Amino acid sequence: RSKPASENVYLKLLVKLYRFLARRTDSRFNKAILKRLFQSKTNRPPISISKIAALTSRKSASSQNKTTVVVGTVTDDERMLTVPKLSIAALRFTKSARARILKAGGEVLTLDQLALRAPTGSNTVLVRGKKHAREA
Amino acid sequence: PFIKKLAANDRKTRDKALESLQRFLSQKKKFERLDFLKLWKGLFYCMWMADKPLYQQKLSDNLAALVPIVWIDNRILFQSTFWETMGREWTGIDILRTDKFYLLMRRFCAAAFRDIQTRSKTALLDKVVAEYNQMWMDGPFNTENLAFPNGILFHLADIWTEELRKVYPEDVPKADWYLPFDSTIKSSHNVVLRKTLPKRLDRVSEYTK
Amino acid sequence: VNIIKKRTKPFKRHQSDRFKRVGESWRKPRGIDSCVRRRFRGTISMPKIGYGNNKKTRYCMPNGLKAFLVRNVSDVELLLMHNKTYAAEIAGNVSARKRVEIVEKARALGVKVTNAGAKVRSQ
Amino acid sequence: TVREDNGKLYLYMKTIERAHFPSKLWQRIKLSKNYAKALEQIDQQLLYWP
Amino acid sequence: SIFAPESLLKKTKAQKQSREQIVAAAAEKKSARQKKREL
Amino acid sequence: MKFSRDVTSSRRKQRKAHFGAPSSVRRVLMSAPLSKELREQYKIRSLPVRRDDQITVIRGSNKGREGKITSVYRKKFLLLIERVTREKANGASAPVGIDASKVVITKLHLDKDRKDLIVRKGGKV
Amino acid sequence: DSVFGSTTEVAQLKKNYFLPENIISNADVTRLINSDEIQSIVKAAGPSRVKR
RNA sequence: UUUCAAUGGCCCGUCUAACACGGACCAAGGAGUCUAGCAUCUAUGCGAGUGUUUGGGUGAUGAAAACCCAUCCGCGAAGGUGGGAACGCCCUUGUGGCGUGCACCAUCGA
RNA sequence: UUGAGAAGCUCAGACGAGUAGGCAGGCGUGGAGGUUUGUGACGAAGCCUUGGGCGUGAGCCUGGGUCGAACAGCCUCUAGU
Repeated sequence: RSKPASENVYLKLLVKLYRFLARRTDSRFNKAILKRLFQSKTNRPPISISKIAALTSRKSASSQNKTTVVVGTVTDDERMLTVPKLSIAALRFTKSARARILKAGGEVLTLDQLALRAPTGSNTVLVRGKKHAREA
Repeated sequence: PFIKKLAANDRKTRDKALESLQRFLSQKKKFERLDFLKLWKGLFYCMWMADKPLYQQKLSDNLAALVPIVWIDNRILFQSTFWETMGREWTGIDILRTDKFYLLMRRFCAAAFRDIQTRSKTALLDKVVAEYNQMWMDGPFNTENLAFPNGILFHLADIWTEELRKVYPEDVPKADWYLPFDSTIKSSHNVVLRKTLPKRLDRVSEYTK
Repeated sequence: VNIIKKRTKPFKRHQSDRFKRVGESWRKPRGIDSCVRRRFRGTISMPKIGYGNNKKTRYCMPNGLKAFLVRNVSDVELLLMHNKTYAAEIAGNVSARKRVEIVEKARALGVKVTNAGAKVRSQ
Repeated sequence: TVREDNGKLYLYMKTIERAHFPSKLWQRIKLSKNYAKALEQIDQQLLYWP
Repeated sequence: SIFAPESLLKKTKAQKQSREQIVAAAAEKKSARQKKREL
Repeated sequence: MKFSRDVTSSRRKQRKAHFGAPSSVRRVLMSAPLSKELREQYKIRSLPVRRDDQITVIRGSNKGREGKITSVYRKKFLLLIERVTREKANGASAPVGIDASKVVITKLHLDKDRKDLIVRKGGKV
Repeated sequence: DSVFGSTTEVAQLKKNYFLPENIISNADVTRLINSDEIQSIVKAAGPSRVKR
């Protein structure tokens, strides 16, 4: 895969940014952020606001100042009642996720604002979503 | 009633409203931060809309010398609201316009160093730098607000010692001139902002302690 | 760079010389019975990518300037900075008056008009 | 850009800060007849441009 | 007095590090490649 | 544009109702503009063409030839004026069809009918 | 502002309309690459079109 | 271009070596199209939701367009142990150590 | 040193038959929206040509003759292509 299958000309821009950041730096983060923007919509599955709040805040709850980063859509979970002070950076946020983070929490970022906050992608988590539909 | 004229589309109207702000701001009262955050959304656009390179580099000085017009109590409030409003919307610029919002930052960082020189003749500078340092500890160099971008502080390190020397040609005395940059590289969670900040800074340890 | 052609004789569809229903534009044969498809020696050749010409001296007239259809008086104006790599070919349906004004201006831009002489008898 | 207008060559320049004003978008400088003067007048107007 | 676009100020500083850090490995290469030509 | 659903804009319907109009419609389609000296004393932009009018020809190859209308030929949509006659080979003369839209009327053949049309349609005598 | 509303506020002349947002926060991608956030960390550059 | 010289050049398509079968020639016509259903892949919009167009409202400038939408309805609806993406701190520069370990896969929980 | 249509530019190697089949980029025809301050009675389309030009090719551009009212390039949509 060498060019996104889409025609979203606000996503030729991101690829024009992270395929510059892939080759002028030594991070395999940018060679993993770029290696996901090419993937089709069924290959970038959604991930909820509860699985993100569960991934960072568990075991020792190491959630100090790391920005969760998913190249997908940050959807919502409403069975989660209280939302922790999180910070995410995805392409799309659903309008019930972006209003359930800001209501008590931190920052919602596009991968633009990520590249001006962690240009080499340090102090981050690079999560995915579950690809498993269990039959489809 | 005043700000929405500062964002006019006519330089014969924008500037005509700027000199009357000199009357409006030298008042002897108390101003609340948001009132200086709404006024600083006009002088952003008073400088965002700036055509010529021989006007915007004159407009910056007219904005720089606006600080000594502020009353003594809220003079440090007025710069704190600027560094917030020059760090809240620094990503919205493009390269054809950052070149002119760097010099506004260069002047205001230098305009701070000028006012410490003015305030140093009233009371000892050791407390004046500290409360100025306090303004640096809740504006840019605060750690907990990760949203303050790097491009501000990288340019804030390069102009820190050079426009300390510019306002103090004879000799700048010892104070906590670099204490913002030491508490920043020590615990701030922007990894590059603690790694490459010393590589940009030109700190002078001969006179500081 | 001197212009060159890998071939000069165009390709000519098989048996388009005998029959008048079959036109001369090339059509690749589709049968494996064919002598031509299996590429028997003595039969005619075929268009392949081998006969592709130089990627820099392509589209060039034998002089060296590429062509450009100028169909009005503001289509030759773009050729102001490109007078040593383009020749202003006038389009065919342009009237014999609008033609005589492209020539008098392309001549100021030093641009070669290839067929300036049409419909224009000089005195 | 540089484009003639009735015998005398002009220089047209634009900026971001006049982009939303299509009437006043392009300013103008008239270039002198002396060819070495015109090159020295393009540079002094187009300084620090790429 | 037009000053400068201070973006170009910080390219002339990063090109005092680009020049120095490779012009240093020019004498240290030319002095190095006189050892191996003999060796 | 037209804003009525009871007028037709198709070339098919309009070009059929023209060429196959009856000989009462074929009268008001053959009208002539009045001269500038009559346009101000009758206050009428145009009159339908009668026989024995007093016209001048503005367009065509028969430019400026004045006359009177001999036979208003409603079928082939053309007037026939006096003494403007293309020759024939045999020796006889042929009449030249001048379109009724080209002529300019200089003196009406005023009658009781026309006056009762003139006095109501915007003007007087 | 009542037909389309805003990005976080409902358009008043439309039930359940919120204006969309962007996959890129700054609408201009060749002016982050040249910022001070990126060109401080990047590795030493190579040349342009290389010599033969 | 016409022709000459030298050298080569089994008539095309359908078939199953030759055949056979089609071919007098020229022109214009002439053959995987529309619709419903299902599935895959991709694109977009929204996202625990999603779908305006049966209708209603509206639309003076093709008013069968565009635009807005009530009440139903359809489809859907938190265990350790090993790896392992990435990212910190390292000091054997690296190597290696050290910590957090996504998807997916094993392992024992239910 | 300007070669940033980053869908561009540039450097170096290997490779090149191809059946059923699979994939990709393009050429052309009739209509539709947008565009060319588009071409046209000083001659549009067509047609003919022992004229010239381009493309590997489907094709296109053009000179001469003929002729007499319409027609095309570009980006999309559409098919009785």
